[PDB]
Amino acid sequence: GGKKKVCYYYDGDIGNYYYGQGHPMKPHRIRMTHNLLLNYGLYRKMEIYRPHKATAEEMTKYHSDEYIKFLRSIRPDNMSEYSKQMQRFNVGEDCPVFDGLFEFCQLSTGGSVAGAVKLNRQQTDMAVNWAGGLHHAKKSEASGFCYVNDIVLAILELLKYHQRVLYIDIDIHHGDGVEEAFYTTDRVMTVSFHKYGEYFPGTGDLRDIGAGKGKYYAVNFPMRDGIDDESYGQIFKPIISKVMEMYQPSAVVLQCGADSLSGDRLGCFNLTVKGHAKCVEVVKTFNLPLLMLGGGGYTIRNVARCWTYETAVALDCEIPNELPYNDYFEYFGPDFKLHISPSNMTNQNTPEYMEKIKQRLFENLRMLP
Ligand SMILES: [NH3+][C@H](CCc1ccccc1)C(=O)N1CCCC1
Ligand SMILES: [Ca+2]
Ligand code: NA
Ligand SMILES: [Zn+2]
Repeated sequence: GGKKKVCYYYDGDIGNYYYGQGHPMKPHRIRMTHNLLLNYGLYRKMEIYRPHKATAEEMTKYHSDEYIKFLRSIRPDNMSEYSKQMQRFNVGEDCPVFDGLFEFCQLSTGGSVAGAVKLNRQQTDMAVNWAGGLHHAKKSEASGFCYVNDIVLAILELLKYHQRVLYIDIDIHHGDGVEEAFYTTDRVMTVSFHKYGEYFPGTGDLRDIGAGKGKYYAVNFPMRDGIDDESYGQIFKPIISKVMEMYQPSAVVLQCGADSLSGDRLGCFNLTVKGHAKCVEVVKTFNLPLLMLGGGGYTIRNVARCWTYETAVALDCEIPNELPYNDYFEYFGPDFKLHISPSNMTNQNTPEYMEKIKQRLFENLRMLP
């Protein structure tokens, strides 16, 4: 038990990176989050750090030299000279070239790796990097609005001092890049809950369980549209409890993508902020070194609410439902409250479906040593 020491990573410049006209990914949401939680007074209870800019050396602990050289070189003014490389590395459409792209990667990654170092040094219990969580980036390829996989880099940092690391992903999308990086090792178990079926990235079937020494160390919980707080709560705690019991990790990384909330512009789930944050509460109870990361999230008022509340949860600090005045106060109308209501959308995940998938995953977890 007990309240935990929390270190939080933020760079004020993050909100100025712009993916381009009409692109749904808005780094500004991280600044909105920051401003809201400062206005609730949460800075009084945690240490706030500005991350360093991760170097090419740091990024090539996972990514290829050629891919990182390309990301460090490509700019809107020289794009026409790089048309071949852009296609090779899947940059230029979903993952656009924007001003300051590499610096955005460096700040996103720096927070996650800095948090992992702090955890390794036993100087904090929890580290938070809401600018992180870019779970789709691959060794030599951008994907899913992600360029550099800060998560994989942070886990590699943790593996210097931790024999077994658990990765949990509650973003609505499958954490495919993290899963791929660790698919053939038992030193990282990856557990993703996600919408599955005619949905990005197309991976994360129940039957994808890892390979080689990593067989049984990837866990995928495929879901349908409309999952609600009750349905999610009923499987998350039992799955994570069984994973904790069987895998016995010494550190945890939790990707908290807010695109699994009700009303998300790109998502199709029906979780409230309380339902999402219940996941952070469950993981926190195991009293392991914990790195909490961001992720997707497209209805930006709800992203700010979600990550503010989850910061409060990390701190065991009760905050009022009445939102404090802040620099983005108009974004939180018409109610100006912290918590959200679910919609009346149909939950396609029947209780029987949820129990059945849970039972199939428990069968796989029985195969751990
Ligand atoms: N979870 C992913 C986005 C990952 C991400 C990218 C950049 C910064 C932070 C998090 C998502 O929502 N996507 C929508 C379709 C393509 C991927
Ligand atoms: Ca997920
Ligand atoms: Na693995
Ligand atoms: Zn997502």
